[PDB]
Amino acid sequence: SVYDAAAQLTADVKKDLRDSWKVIGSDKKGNGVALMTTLFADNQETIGYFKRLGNVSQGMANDKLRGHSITLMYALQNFIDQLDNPDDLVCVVEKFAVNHITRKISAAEFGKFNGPIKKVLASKNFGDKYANAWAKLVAVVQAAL
Amino acid sequence: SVYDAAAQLTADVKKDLRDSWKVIGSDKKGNGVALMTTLFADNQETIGYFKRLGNVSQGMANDKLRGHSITLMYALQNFIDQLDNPDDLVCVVEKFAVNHITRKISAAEFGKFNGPIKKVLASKNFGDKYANAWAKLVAVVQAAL
Ligand code: HEM
Ligand code: HEM
Repeated sequence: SVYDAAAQLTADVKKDLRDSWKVIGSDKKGNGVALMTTLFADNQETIGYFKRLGNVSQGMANDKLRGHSITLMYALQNFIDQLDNPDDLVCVVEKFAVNHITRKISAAEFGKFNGPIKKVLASKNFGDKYANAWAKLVAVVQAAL
Repeated sequence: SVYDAAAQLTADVKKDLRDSWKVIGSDKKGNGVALMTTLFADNQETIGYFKRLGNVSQGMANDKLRGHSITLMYALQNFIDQLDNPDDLVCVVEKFAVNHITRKISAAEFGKFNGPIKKVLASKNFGDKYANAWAKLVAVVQAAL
């Protein structure tokens, strides 16, 4: 149930999500690229999925990777904005899952994003409290896969 | 060239885009669905493209349509935010284009979106000048199709 998953987004969790996003979402180009490069560095087994992006080791200088990273940050923007209404959050999460599902991506695959998110957050001085909050959001996407 | 197209986005055009977006982009759910509904109302032949969404006449009540409409607005948000750096605008546009090219959406068909945009702008008191500004942004995407 994706609804039961969304219900775990309590007042405090939502507050921490916003407070952290106020900072990481301000530099979508930079932090988006950071998230992606960290993903490829900690989980080399995932690179195969982004073959179209060329050499992802170039990072910021890779136009395709940059385009992807910025856009990815807008999916996160989308979720944060829907936190006030669980009904809308679920429909966007599910809309979002469709493309990943067709790519044969599984829930176990998505769980690998918690590491990168946690590391980026820490580089911006956001501790475990925030990493946990973001894991709850990711869990919502997982329940939809 | 997508770059050449981006040149049409002069200072005055960019200003008209931001100003109007501050309004239409502030109610993504409501304005997103209005855009889609208008498209289906004026271009019935496009309904077949969205079979996944189901019965699109259900409007706001169609969760699938709502999720898509809200997400559609974040792509536009992405474009607006990259206006001052064509290098970034270009890579997000090309990235965005990928999925629409696979669906066989031609440049001419993409242009069918100028009608809905013009009408939603009008409904919020933004005239011809703003519509023409938005048609230029659309032209940038058409340059990638
Ligand atoms: C919070 C986690 C994630 C977010 C917010 C996210 C976001 C996005 C967005 C917005 C797109 C572009 C639209 C689309 O085609 O769907 C996308 C594309 C893609 N995603 Fe994800 N994604 C996430 C996790 C993953 C994971 C875990 C994988 C891999 C196992 C994955 C694989 C892909 C691939 C291969 C593409 C297409 C890349 C391209 O060809 O340009 N995503 N993702
Ligand atoms: C300003 C114009 C448009 C924008 C910004 C836009 C935006 C989007 C976005 C963001 C998605 C979902 C995310 C993704 O695919 O990665 C999407 C999906 C799609 N778009 Fe567009 N689009 C536009 C015009 C059109 C037009 C003119 C057509 C065809 C008449 C079209 C056909 C589709 C189709 C078939 C899908 C898949 C829908 C689904 O099954 O969920 N789009 N579009």
